[PDB]
Amino acid sequence: AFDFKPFAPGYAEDPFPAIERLREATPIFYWDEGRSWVLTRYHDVSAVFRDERFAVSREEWESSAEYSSAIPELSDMKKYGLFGLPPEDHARVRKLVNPSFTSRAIDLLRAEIQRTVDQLLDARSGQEEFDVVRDYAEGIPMRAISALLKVPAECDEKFRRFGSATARALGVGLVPRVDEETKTLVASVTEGLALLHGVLDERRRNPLENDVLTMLLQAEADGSRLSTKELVALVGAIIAAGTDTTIYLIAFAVLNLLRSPEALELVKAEPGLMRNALDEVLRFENILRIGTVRFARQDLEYCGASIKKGEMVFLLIPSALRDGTVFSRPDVFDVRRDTSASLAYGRGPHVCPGVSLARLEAEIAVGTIFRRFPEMKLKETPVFGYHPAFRNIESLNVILKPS
Ligand code: HEM
Ligand SMILES: C/C1=C/C[C@@H](/C(C)=C/c2csc(C)n2)OC(=O)C[C@H](O)C(C)(C)C(=O)[C@H](C)[C@@H](O)[C@@H](C)CCC1
Repeated sequence: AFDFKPFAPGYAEDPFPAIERLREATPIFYWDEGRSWVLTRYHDVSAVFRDERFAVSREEWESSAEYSSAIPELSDMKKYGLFGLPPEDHARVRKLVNPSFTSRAIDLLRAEIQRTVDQLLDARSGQEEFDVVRDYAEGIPMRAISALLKVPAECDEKFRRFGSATARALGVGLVPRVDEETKTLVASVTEGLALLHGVLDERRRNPLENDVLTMLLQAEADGSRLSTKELVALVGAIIAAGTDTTIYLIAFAVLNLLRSPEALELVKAEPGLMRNALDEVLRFENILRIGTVRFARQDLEYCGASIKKGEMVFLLIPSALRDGTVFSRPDVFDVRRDTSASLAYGRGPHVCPGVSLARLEAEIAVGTIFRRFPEMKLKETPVFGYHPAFRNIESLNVILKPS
């Protein structure tokens, strides 16, 4: 049950020695600063995802009151968003939007994503320094979500800001060390919600064929299928959930291929392996700092612990995914392995709706960059930060065509 310090300097860069220590010594421990139990092993993590004794709604938490008062601008999003809705409401909302996120539906986005990837590399690949985060990955995910929502590129920076702020603001009162000023967070959240109201009112005015937002609006207008608050919360969550995560995937992919020349040469030789490799990036080195949370609906015993009702539980994803009893050679980056058991996109009713979008964006972004600059080399050690949810890479400086 030893030493868990996920905000220590060095942890985001390389958390694996620390959490192997934890995982090898115990399946469960109490994280005093996080005020919650932490589960360290694959099977325990996997099960809790599907186990209905554990809720997602933060309203089940013993500290619900404190959490709901924090960032009142986000109260609606917390009550009516995908995490807060009761299971039958959650199923309903998911049944509605899931069709818009399949591989086939998101395939339409392919040309716009490639165009964005093309102009980012055109506009900045000429200087000495190329920052894979600042100059590349950062400009991609919002373009994608905005194409899916049919929002003009001029609004991209406002929504990205909103997405990233919202993801952090939702941590305030929930997770220990949100690394930003409230007033700044709150302003980006406010402005973003305003922008969103305008996007939605325009779409109701000018509804479109084969369009996610119009479909959601048309469901809201007809007999009870989606409330206005559910709808707004849903679009807001999609923007916030899909912004930073994908930035980190793309960056961690490039990093991990630069670090493993063998893996890269394999993906060069069989471009069809790119999809598996991107899944193995998340498996071998998951972008999450700690993981995700659940809340005990009732007192119960679990892996030798007496968990009380309302107590929070963290699933230590990056640990579970190095669990040697499920993955062979868990500590090797192997782009040929079977990655089916990866929990990186969740399991159960709350399984990530954006998985096909994240994979498409990253295949295009990571594929393109290595095809057009095959001899790319890391110019320096990646700089990591203190995002409360993510092992966030702030910069990843490389040399595209090295002398
Ligand atoms: C590689 C990037 C991504 C990762 C690793 C990821 C991971 C996850 C995970 C693990 C969950 C479940 C969390 C839990 O059960 O507590 C989830 C839920 C979610 N993800 Fe993703 N996601 C990613 C990208 C995206 C994108 C691009 C979108 C765009 C819409 C998205 C939208 C969502 C939403 C809305 C939920 C809530 C689902 C629900 O509660 O029903 N994600 N994601
Ligand atoms: C990868 C990941 C992204 C989901 C995204 C988010 C805010 C989703 C969502 C749906 S409805 C709603 C209000 N939000 O959530 C995030 O990007 C970060 C979370 O907002 C905060 C609350 C900061 C966290 O640390 C949590 C515990 C985070 O690590 C878990 C939830 C991450 C796995 C899911």
